[PDB]
Amino acid sequence: SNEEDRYLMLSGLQHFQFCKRQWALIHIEQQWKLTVRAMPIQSKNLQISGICDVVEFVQDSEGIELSGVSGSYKAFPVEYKRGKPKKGDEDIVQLVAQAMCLEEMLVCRIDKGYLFYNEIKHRVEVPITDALRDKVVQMAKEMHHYYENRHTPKVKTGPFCNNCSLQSICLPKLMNKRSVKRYIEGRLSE
Amino acid sequence: ASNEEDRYLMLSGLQHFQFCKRQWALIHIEQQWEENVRTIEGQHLHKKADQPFMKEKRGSKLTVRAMPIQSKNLQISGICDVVEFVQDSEGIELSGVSGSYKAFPVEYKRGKPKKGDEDIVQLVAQAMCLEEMLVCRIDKGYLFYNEIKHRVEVPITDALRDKVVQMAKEMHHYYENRHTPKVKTGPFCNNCSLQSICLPKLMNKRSVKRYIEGRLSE
Amino acid sequence: MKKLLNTLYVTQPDTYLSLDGDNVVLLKEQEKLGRLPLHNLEAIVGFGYTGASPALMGYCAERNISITFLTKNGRFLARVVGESRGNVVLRKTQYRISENDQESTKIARNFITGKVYNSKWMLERMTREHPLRVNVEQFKATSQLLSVMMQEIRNCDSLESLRGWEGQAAINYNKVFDQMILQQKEEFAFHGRSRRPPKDNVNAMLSFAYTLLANDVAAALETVGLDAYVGFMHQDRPGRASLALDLMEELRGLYADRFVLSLINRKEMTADGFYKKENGAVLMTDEARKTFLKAWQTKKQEKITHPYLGEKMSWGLVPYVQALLLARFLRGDLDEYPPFLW
Amino acid sequence: MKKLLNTLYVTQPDTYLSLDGDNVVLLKEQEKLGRLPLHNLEAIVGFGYTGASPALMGYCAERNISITFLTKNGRFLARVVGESRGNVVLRKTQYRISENDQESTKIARNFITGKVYNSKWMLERMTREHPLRVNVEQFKATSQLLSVMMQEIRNCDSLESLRGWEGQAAINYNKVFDQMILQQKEEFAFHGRSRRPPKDNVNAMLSFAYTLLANDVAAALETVGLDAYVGFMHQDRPGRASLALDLMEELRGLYADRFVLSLINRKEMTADGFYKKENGAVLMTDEARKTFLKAWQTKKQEKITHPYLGEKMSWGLVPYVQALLLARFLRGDLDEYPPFLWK
Amino acid sequence: MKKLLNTLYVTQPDTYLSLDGDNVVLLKEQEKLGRLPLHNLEAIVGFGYTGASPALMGYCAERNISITFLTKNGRFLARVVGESRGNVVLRKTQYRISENDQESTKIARNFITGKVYNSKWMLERMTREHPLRVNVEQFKATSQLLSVMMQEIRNCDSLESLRGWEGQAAINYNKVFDQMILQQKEEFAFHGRSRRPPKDNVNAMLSFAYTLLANDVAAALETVGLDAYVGFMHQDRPGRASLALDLMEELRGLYADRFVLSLINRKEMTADGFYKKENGAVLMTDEARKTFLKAWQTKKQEKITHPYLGEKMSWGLVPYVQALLLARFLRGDLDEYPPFLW
Amino acid sequence: MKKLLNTLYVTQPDTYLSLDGDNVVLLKEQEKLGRLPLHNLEAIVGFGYTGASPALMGYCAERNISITFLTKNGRFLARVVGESRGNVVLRKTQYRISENDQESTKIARNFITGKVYNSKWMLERMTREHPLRVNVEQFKATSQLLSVMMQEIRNCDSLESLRGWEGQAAINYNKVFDQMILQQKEEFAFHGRSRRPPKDNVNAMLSFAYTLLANDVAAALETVGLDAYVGFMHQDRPGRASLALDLMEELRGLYADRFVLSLINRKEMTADGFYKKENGAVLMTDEARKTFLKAWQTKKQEKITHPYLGEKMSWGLVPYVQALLLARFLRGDLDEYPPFLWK
Amino acid sequence: GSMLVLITYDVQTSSMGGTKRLRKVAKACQNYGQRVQNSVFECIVDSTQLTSLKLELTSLIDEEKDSLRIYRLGNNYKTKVEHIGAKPSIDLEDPLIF
Amino acid sequence: GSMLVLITYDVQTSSMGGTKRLRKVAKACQNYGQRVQNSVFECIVDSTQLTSLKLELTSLIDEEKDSLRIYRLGNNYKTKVEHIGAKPSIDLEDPLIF
DNA sequence: GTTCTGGTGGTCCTCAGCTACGTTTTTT
DNA sequence: CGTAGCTGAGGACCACCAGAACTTTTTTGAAT
Ligand code: SF4
Ligand SMILES: [Mn+2]
Repeated sequence: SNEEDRYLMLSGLQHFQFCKRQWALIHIEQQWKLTVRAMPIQSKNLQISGICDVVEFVQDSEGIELSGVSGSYKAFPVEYKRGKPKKGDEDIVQLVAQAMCLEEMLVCRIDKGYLFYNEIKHRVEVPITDALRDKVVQMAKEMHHYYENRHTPKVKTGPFCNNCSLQSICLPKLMNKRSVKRYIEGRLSE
Repeated sequence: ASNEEDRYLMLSGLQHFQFCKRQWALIHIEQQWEENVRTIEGQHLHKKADQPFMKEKRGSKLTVRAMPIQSKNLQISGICDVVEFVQDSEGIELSGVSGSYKAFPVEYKRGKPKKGDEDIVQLVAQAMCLEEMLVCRIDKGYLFYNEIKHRVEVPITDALRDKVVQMAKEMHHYYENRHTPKVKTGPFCNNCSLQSICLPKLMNKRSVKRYIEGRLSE
Repeated sequence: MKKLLNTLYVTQPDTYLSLDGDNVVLLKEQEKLGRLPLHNLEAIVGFGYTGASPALMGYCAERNISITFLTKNGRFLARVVGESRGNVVLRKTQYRISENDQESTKIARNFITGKVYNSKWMLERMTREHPLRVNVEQFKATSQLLSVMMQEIRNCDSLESLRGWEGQAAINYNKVFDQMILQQKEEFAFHGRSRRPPKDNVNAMLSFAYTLLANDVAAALETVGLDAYVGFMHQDRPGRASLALDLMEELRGLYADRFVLSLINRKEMTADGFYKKENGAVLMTDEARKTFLKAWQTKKQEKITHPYLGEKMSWGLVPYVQALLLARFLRGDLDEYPPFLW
Repeated sequence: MKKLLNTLYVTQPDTYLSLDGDNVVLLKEQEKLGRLPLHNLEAIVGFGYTGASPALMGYCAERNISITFLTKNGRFLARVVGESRGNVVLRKTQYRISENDQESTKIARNFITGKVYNSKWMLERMTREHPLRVNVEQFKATSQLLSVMMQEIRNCDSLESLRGWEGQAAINYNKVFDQMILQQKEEFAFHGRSRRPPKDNVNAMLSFAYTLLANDVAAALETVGLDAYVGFMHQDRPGRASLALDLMEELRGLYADRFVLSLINRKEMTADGFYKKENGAVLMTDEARKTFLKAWQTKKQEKITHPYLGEKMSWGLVPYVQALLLARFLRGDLDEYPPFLWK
Repeated sequence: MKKLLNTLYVTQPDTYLSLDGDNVVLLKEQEKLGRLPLHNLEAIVGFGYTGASPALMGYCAERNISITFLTKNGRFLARVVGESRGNVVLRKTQYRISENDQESTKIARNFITGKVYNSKWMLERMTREHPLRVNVEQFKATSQLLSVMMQEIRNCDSLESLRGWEGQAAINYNKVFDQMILQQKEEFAFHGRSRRPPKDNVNAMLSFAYTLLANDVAAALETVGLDAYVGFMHQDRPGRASLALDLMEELRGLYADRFVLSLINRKEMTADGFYKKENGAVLMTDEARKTFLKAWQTKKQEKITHPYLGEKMSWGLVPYVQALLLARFLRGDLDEYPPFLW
Repeated sequence: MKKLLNTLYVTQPDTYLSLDGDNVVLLKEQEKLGRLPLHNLEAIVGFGYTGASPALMGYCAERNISITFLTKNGRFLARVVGESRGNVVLRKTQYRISENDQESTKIARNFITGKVYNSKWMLERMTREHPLRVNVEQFKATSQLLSVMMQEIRNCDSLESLRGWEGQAAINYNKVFDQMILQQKEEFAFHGRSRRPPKDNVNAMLSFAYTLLANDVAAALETVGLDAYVGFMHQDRPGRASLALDLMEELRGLYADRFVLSLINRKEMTADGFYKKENGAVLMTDEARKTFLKAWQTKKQEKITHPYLGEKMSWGLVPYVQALLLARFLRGDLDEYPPFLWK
Repeated sequence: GSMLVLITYDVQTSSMGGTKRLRKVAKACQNYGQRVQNSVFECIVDSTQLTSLKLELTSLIDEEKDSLRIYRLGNNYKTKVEHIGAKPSIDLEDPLIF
Repeated sequence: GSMLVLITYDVQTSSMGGTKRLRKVAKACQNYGQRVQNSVFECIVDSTQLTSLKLELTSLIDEEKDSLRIYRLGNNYKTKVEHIGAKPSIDLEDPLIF
């Protein structure tokens, strides 16, 4: 009756949008209105836990009732993620993940999302659709498949690899090598 | 030329003439002077050694520094760095003390020994000046170089004296002509202190005609 | 080959200058605005009632630091001159050449060659990179007119007639210079010359630019060791810095006029910058003065390559090096003095 | 303070200069000392660490008056002037005449006649003062010889010949130079000329004195725009003030030799201040040099009359105005340069 | 990619170490001897009687700063080992690899291959530079034999056999090693690679080099998160932290022996610095030990390249990377551990 | 101090361990406090911000005596050791047993037997001292249920069956624990059990005490040489010390829950120093945490007698001793691991 | 790149938080480096350690009352550093045989 | 040219002529560069001026009692200096209008 | 208006010294 | 023993205050 073991952190959802091997490097090898903050949020169908950064509960007639207070409120998510707006949707995944976790907590649907840009100090608005949630479900089940097998994957190095702090552990150059067989025959010849 | 003593040239111009013919022209015609690292350090050495009005004797010998000495054969005047007087009954008695002493001129510089004559020339000329004051003959000369902190001996020969006489006459002629010559550039002028003046880069190149005519035509 | 030291411009009135050790200190009734090391300065331009103790004047004179006084709008109120050096042969040769008309006529040939070439080059560059917004055909026609006149002026042997051709060439060039109103409204239109009164716009800036260029040309000519009061051009009117104007002639075509035109097209200034009293000609403000000085100093740090010397140097080092090329020619090194053909 | 030939002088240090209305005003730490006009002046010469008033400079420069700031001892510090600079035609005419023989020889003969004029009445005056211990007949004979050479050089026009009578007159004055000594003859003796490495005591004195004079007279020409490095009788050579030496000749006797005589006769200095050199040369001592300079400063403050004008002046101002006269000779109505004919 | 850091050899006896902030302070009866920052100090080595406060041991151990105590003449005592920083999967895989002969013999194959390759090429190079002082032919023959060993070393699958082959690798080299020396053959009385733990001269230096290399390699392996001194391939017989010796078998032949040989050839120390005890043991004088340590560190600082890609690294990083590669072998990155081969 | 098993557990802080002959001397600031032989000692464990004599550590490092240094609170710092002694065999055996399942099941059933024995005896005691206002026959029925739990666990043989039968007793423990609260029952209750964001204050106190005891047991497991992140009952997980949680499930009775109950009773804490923020989590205040830690230290300083060895000691040493026996099980010196058992 | 940097502070002791800020900045900079002169510390750090030191040290000092300057020389610092007096320093590339 | 050079000095005023030495050193060093903190100066010089200053100082101070350090930051000094507090220094290469 | 010299005083700066303590639910 | 909190006791260090003063040859001096 230990349901705690099968639950992971939400932040690990980010690293499958960038340098897939980094997730195995950190989580596997273990090497390094109301404006509520720090919400522990868990979801069972997708089986993931985490902490939502900011939730804004806004009063409206057509909202959803909250526990302990009568009425109806929306629970818009706000996350502080610095950087420039980027095409590889590395930050929208965690937004949609926590949004759908909160929605699974209440069994309903919303189509609004807030995000913070610290370096530009920008408000950005994002709706969500089925094309994102299906990809999230597939990515989450594939993550479970990887985690339960204790398997470290291999990915293309890319130009970004001069930025991952694990470049002394990730060892990017061991992707396209001649293998030890070429070393063996070279030492045989010489 | 009030009494023919006004037509006296500097000893210091000899070395400049020997190295860069225009450098001596620059220093002693247009009265220019610019300093770099080496010349500043050398000047500091000279002023540190420029401490008159004291004498040290070790029982037999004595030293004298900053001597105003002139020679009429070349009509050249200047100041010597050091001369050492040694106790021996061979020279002529000198004023200021008793007994017979012999003279040996030594000057201080900061640098490696030079492949050319250059520095030694000065002492050569220096020797001549002394032989015109004490009425004697000198065939031995002394040097100290500070960069290696080392003592170098030089003899005195008549070929050197003749060469000094020749260059003295030539530089008298240049002074009377008020003429600045041209000399080969080479890698000489990278510590040539007056480099931003005697503009050696412009000598070896083409003249003014063709450049302006070409740029005017096209 | 030098460093192009920085320059100091004092604008606050009733400022007093003192010397302590080797540092220049600005005071205002025992309240000090600051102190600077003098081993980084070349010129000090005082504005208004700027009193300088004699010791500062002497110290800056013996180390070739030029001090100039202007009251409010860059006039010729005064300069500062020091004592003599051992450059007797240079001054002697300069006077001897000035006495003879012929060598002066070749020098004038070279100066007017610089005139014509730099003018034609600047106007053809203006015409080339610009569409029908500019009068391309008339500019090119004036270019061929100048190109025709340049051969004739290259072989002149008299001063009065050469003055005639340079005057007519200046009129011809002004006839096309009267058009530069591209990116500015009509209130900044050139409407003739006004020597004493800055009656209109632009010309008020022109006077300040001319003063600021002349006070640097004079400083450079004092730097070289030459005496700049017997001109090789113009009639030798006694009591004027003749060679200052003589040398700044060829610089006038690019050093200040082009900067002002670039400022006007870039609209770095606005019509409200200049104010007028009852007559007052046209007056500039403290903000206008600060902006002009900042832009001037910023441009002076630009880096170019000299055509004849073929070396990379700061643009603000045109007037010294150029003047330096004269001194060697006074020793017979070259056959004639080279112009500026940028 | 004192105005002479359209020029203003200031001699007392620590005295500010300002402008009131159209007049110059002398001040001394908020004490008013004098007020003078400005309408007809030409230039202002100052010797104080004053600074003046900037409005004064602006107005004077706008009216074509050049101000010249010096030090309290007589160096050159700065020349604040508008576009006129003071001298353009003056300097160009000086240089044009510097290459011509007749006018240069005229100026030369003026130099010779004035200086030997002064020298021979100096000999006569010292003979009159001291008949007891002086063989006055020899000095009288030299005086008649000097008068003869006066009359003979009054109509000469060749440079080298003038150099010749310079040589003979200098030799005669040397041969009479020995005898004006009257005290401490034991070691203070004169036996010829040694400009380079000085020899035999008193010689050194003269040389040093001469040097000072040059600087002083140099400043004089600097005040008037005359070049101090291009001489008329002397030839131009780099590193030497030819024209300063040319003008220094008259002032050599009274202002240098009489000065050293007044120093020696009063026992101001002795052999203790002179150091010896191994080759026989004589050198100077720091305390001796400072005392010599203090006595020189004391003598510079003496007040005498000017023979040519009569206005009272101090010694320190004499070389300047005379050079001014030479400037006025180059551009002016003066028939001939007036020498310092002083008795 | 990592940066090499210093060490710290405390030679004065009767000392004490202490922590203060992030600094180590060297104390000796309440008068300080120095203070050093702890972010550029990758090891601490004690000599004689040294102490440490438990706070210092904890901080160093949990921040990968190895302590080590030695007595008088480099006798090992009481290394300091801290906590287990995790990485359970790598440790489990390593422990599973042990007790199986197949993979153990594979890794032994690679290890012995590296050792023999290094010895052969070092000998070949030596006879290549200067042949006049040595007998070339014998060396050549030995190389041939060593080459054959390669095949056998690759063509085996039992740990017992390779161990036996080890003996042959000892008997072919030891006799040769005598003529490695070129100078001081009389001063440095040398009896082959024969060793005596009581020491017999020209063995004190070799023992010192072995001790220092062992400490460095043990720290490097414990940094990566595994253990290979009592591990899979070497013998289990206790009291011998010698799989670390087995990981440095490819190094002790090159890194330590070549260093000692260069030290002998270059006359860097002489027999004056050595002495012998009454019982027959030999000791090194203090100045000799200081000079030896200076030579060791200065050698460590020098930069070389690697056979894999050519990336630059110093000497001291050669052990550490050799540890890291091993872990990367156990994560499925490489087919088998690629050894160190010059 | 010296336990019968050959280890030293010096616990008095500010104590210097020095060597005299072949013996250990404990000095309390310059006074000879204690003396003990070293003939058969196996390990020395020292508490407190203290030191050790360099000679002593050098001497002990030779004869296979590892010296472990822990601070006076219970955090584990260092282990001075020569070549590692008695650790590699323990670690390899631990990993081998972890890979296996039957021995792990035996160990897990032993742990569960200890837990249920502790719970049953605590319930019997509680119904003994205060049979006044409590459901008593229900407690006897729970005791017989715990006895059938005894029987099933001691003849249990499957991992899943062991986990399920462990979970079955947990709920009965939960209701009886809610029944335990006697004093201040009105405001503190155990209506439910909350792990994630513990609702109700008792759950938060339980989590806090569990965290403290888990950290202490982890230090206990590390100080003897066994890895804590590989377990026998729980499965593998990174960042989780499974064997520590096994010892938690054994010892979460007498030493953990009684502390919280005694804190609730005796009026040693009020609800004012407790918070409630929007979900049921109780954010402890600073003063309450200070008092909690002080009470924890005071209880750690209590004196008892070990049921198995029979030797007097403190509570703080109880974890370490337990872990040591586990090591003695894996090394082969013992047949079983009784935490609290008759056998 | 593990380069040399130099840090100089100057904290006012007159204000309310003078002594405490002085003591805390001195002790919070002595950790990362060494004292070569009073108020002049020099250290050898990479980019990350220096960034952490800057962020940690910009909070102890108080702006509008104190001054703090950081000068970075470079990895080739052996040629751009000179000591002429009589307070010798200890380098951190010495083998350090104490 | 015109490299930036930073000079620091710590003289001993407990000596016989400490006060005199400190005053002389301060005045001598002030002639070439600015002051940013007590006992530190920043200046913009070339090799010639640096040599002159170095000889002046080493002739001015005594050894065995005082310390003096010199640093040269090269030609790119603009992008290597960072400032936090409230003691600004006037740069000598900006247009410099008062 | 500058240079140098004593002399004073109030602000930075580090070391020596004495008192009083030492534990926290587990996020990148 | 290590981490903070406060003292206290000398050194470094710069801005002022008051006072006395304020002048000197002509010659050497680098070059990877
Ligand atoms: S830098 Fe490259 S190798 Fe390293 S974690 Fe990122 S993607 Fe993987
Ligand atoms: Mn010499």
